[PDB]
Amino acid sequence: GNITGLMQLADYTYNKTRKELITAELLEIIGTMTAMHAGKKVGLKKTEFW
Amino acid sequence: YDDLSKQAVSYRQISLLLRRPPGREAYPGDVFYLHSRLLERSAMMSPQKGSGSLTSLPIVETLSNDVTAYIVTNVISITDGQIYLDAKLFTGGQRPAVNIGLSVSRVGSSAQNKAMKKVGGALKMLMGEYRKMAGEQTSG
Amino acid sequence: DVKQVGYVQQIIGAVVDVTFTDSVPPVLTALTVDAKETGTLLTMEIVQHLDTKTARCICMSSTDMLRLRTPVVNTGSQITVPVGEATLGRIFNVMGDAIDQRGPVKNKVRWPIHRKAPTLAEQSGKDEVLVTGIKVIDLILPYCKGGKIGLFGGAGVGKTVIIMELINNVAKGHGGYSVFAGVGERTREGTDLYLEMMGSKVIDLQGDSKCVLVYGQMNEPPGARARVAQTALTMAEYFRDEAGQDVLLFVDNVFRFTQANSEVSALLGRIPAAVGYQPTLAEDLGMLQERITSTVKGSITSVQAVYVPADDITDPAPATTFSHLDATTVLSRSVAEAGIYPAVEPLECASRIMDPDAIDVNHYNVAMDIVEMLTKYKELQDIIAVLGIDELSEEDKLIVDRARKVAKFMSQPFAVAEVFTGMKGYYVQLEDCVSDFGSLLMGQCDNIPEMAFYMVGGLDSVKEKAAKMAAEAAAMRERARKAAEAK
Amino acid sequence: NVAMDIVEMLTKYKELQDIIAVLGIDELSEEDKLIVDRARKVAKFMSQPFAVAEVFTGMKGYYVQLEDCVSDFGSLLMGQCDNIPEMAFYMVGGLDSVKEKAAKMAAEAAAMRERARKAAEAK
Ligand SMILES: COCCOCCOCCOc1ccc(C(C)(C)CC(C)(C)C)cc1
Repeated sequence: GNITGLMQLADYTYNKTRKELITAELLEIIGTMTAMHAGKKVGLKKTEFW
Repeated sequence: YDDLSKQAVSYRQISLLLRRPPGREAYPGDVFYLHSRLLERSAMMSPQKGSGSLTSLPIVETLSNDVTAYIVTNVISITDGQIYLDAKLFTGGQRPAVNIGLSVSRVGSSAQNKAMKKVGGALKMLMGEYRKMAGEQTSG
Repeated sequence: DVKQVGYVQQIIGAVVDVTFTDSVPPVLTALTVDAKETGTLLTMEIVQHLDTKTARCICMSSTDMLRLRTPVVNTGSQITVPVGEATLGRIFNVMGDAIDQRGPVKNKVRWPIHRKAPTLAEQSGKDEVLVTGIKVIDLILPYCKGGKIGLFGGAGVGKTVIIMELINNVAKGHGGYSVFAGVGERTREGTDLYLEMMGSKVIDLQGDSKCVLVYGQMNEPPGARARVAQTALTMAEYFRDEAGQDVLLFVDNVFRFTQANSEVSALLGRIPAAVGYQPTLAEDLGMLQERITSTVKGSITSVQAVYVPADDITDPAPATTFSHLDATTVLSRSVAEAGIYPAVEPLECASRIMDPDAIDVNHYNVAMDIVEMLTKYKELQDIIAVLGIDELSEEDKLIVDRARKVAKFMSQPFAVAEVFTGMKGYYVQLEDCVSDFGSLLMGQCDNIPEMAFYMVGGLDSVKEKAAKMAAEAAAMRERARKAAEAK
Repeated sequence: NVAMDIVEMLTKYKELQDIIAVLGIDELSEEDKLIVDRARKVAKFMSQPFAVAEVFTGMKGYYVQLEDCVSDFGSLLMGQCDNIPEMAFYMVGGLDSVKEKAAKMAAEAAAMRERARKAAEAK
């Protein structure tokens, strides 16, 4: 019974940490893609206004 | 409020669709302000203002009896107390499934009627003993 | 009157953008381009406006060989799907184009796919019970009308036979048709499920079929699979509203309904909130579920298979799904190998309508007593394997007998498999079932042996089997006595 | 020096939690379970009431002076007080308050036995 009580917490924290590691890697990639979007410039948009 | 945990998901949509910088558990970071704007509006007003009131019983969903979630602790960091219902007891027939150890009311002693204050003292002591005497034996 | 035309301006995977010269159509509006260009018909639904004349549209088929600035026809509305009696005994993709090769479908009207949910006034707060006819379900897990149900089963647990029987019973008991939704279904299982509906006559091609089928397959992009359950549910809202009756809605794994929308949100570029599921998780899932509700005019019940990745309930897809469910029909290989069919494990199951405020009192007290009994039997089962049945008191061994009787009595046959295995099926009512379990609980039927309750339905039916068993054994004695006495 | 030894004792008690949580205190050497029975006492003694939290612990708050904080730990560290049970240290301040509480518990516990004797004789 005790070992099971430990096993659920171990499985729980394993999956908690698994999911948080996934989320973190995503936000790293999105941070980089976003920073590059800031690095890229805007164009001109030349057209007739009159 | 049934419930705040589902409010944060909607605000998370609005932030992420606006590409606001996320944070812990996908949330932006100003999700604490989101609830503090709301739950500070609850108050027992002063006699200068009418001595009215606005009590707020918010509801928040845990996951596998985990108060270490970000939103749960954002809200425990705001509320004037805590009521913790356990699925172990709800499955075990006890309903309402209040866990008295993990539950607390930080202010209600002043408001508790004296008739109930004394009975509560007796039962608090009794349950403090029951909580220990039930576990120490462990069927010994 | 004329029709609107637009021009493509970029293609990135499934995503496509469509310039116009006038007001852009609404969101979720379908945009068709003729089959001469791509080689096949092609539909794309607007998702996301980019400017006053551009309209990002997700594509449901392969956009290969699609040139740039091709003409694009505005349908005038969103994906109009078939509806009616003609829909039955057929299969339809997301667009309502039949894929079973069985000629056209003779429908009168054709309804859109993204219907708004029922208003609060259309609802019916009165929680009702769906008489499934399966006593195992009805006793412990009353399927609430207009409710969401969970079905947990892998391979070889009678999942197919259950859903087939549900179709049959709801077709005769409640007089209501059904509908299946294969979201991310393996295309092999489409054949293995469409052909089982021919041997079981759930799809009587030369007669009256009962279920509609909707297969959004894995070979289809996520823009299609995400829009499948809306199709299968639109088929059901016709039967709810116009026919004015009750309906089932079987949903192959909702996990694959969630994944597909995650993929759409990725392609659109939306930042994934969590583990990788879209930020609009509960919205896209709830827009579906909130249409699955009871009404003043009918009901749509939904038996939903759910996959739990890594057996973790905390993942947002299961966790958000569970917040909508009402009952959990768990299936286990263990009980199946022990001869029980349907392979339901009642203790790990659960329901929401189990409350005398909802159901009658007798149905509740009897069921709770069975749960107490079988729970105690599990504990005593942990003792018998250790100590032995002779260790138990006289009071305990009685419930060790009755719990075995109950568990064997849960085993029910099925008219679906009546041709395969040969044995008849039994549609057992609700109230009769409660009196049966109340007899087995009050001890007024204890002299009956255990195996008589195996694979039967109703207390009035087992007694024929008990008499048959006694007569058979008496004939074996009368055979042995005279075969031994003659010599 | 006292604090160094207290922290050391708890560093050992923490390592033994991984066993006690699994097997039990009965599977530990006599030396080990003495350290367990003593570290539990230190941890329960670390607890004390505050005048602010009187609403919760239901007790008046104590103010433990520094010089009286060390002699108590030193006595509890040198084994100078092992006859006292574990629960007499819970929510008190100063070992004098302990010995008062231990008297209270001994009195109540014995009174239950004389009371149960009368409840048994009358029964
Ligand atoms: C009080 O009434 C409650 C009725 O609830 C109906 C909805 O229940 C939601 C189902 O929740 C669960 C919880 C756990 C599980 C387990 C852990 C058993 C699934 C498992 C073993 C596959 C991981 C499955 C479903």
